[PDB]
Amino acid sequence: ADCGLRPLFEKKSLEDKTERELLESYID
Amino acid sequence: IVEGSDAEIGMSPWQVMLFRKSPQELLCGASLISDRWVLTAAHCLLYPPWDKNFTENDLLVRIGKHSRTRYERNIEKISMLEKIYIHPRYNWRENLDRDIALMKLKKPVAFSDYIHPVCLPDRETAASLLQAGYKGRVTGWGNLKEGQPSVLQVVNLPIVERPVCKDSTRIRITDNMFCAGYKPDEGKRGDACEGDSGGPFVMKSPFNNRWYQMGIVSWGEGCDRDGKYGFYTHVFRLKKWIQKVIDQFG
Amino acid sequence: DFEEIPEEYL
Ligand SMILES: C[C@@H](C(=O)N1CCOCC1)N1CC[C@H](NS(=O)(=O)/C=C/c2ccc(Cl)s2)C1=O
Ligand SMILES: [Ca+2]
Ligand code: NA
Repeated sequence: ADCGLRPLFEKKSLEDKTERELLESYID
Repeated sequence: IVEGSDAEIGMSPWQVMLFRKSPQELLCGASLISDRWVLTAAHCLLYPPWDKNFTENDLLVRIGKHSRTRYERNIEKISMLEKIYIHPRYNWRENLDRDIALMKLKKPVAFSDYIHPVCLPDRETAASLLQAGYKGRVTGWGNLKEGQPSVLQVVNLPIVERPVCKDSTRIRITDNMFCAGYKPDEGKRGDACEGDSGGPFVMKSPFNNRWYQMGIVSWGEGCDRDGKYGFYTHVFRLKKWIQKVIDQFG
Repeated sequence: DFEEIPEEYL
């Protein structure tokens, strides 16, 4: 239910060093 | 992981280490999907051609880890296994078709900054995210070359088109597999490797910001070889079996 | 290589 949300990232709205690369690849 | 980098603290809180009691050694990756259940590749537990047939008791799972070898006091939780379930139609005889297994833990593990479950996709998330070009993320403590890492490694790789996957190998590819990796000279490389098996291939939904486990690290003809790709168990295609086992024995 | 884990786990 609270799956896939990381306490040290998503829960405190921080981003890891390379997650932007993944999002950038989701073009459509 | 070949050509990856050091994972950040808490970057992958569903990463589970599959650890043998004796001799003490890392067996495989696995991933945490609830407080009682851990997912992994079936071949990590059962592979007769190599006399691999592990029983609950031969094993432990270490959750919340970062360092490969250290006992990370107050950080990691180590659990005993209540029961192992292997996909009834896992094809170890041929091509590791349906390379998947569930592990029920004796007790629930407590969540923390370092231990948190990953989501499993539904039909919509699969369709929407499993497309050639889209990148996913693989993590593990397996070989760095075809020694071993001090810390959890991470690599992001793009999903590859089905025909290119088929054309890279003599092995019969099924609908329960997908491959990922860069093509030769794209200017980037990277791959999973021995020891990474059973670990998760994850993608972050841009619709709800949640991480979803799309694949399980399954096999490859070498590690980070040019013109070769890693193969992953297609998690959503095997979801009816996952839900089945969980609804029956949980 | 591997650091001894508490014996309660074994
Ligand atoms: C073909 C396959 C196989 O038949 N297996 C897997 C191991 O367990 C027995 C059956 N296999 C045998 C050896 C090989 N391991 S390896 O060359 O270290 C590259 C591991 C991986 C690279 C990319 C992914 Cl994904 S994973 C591998 O994956
Ligand atoms: Ca072929
Ligand atoms: Na490659």
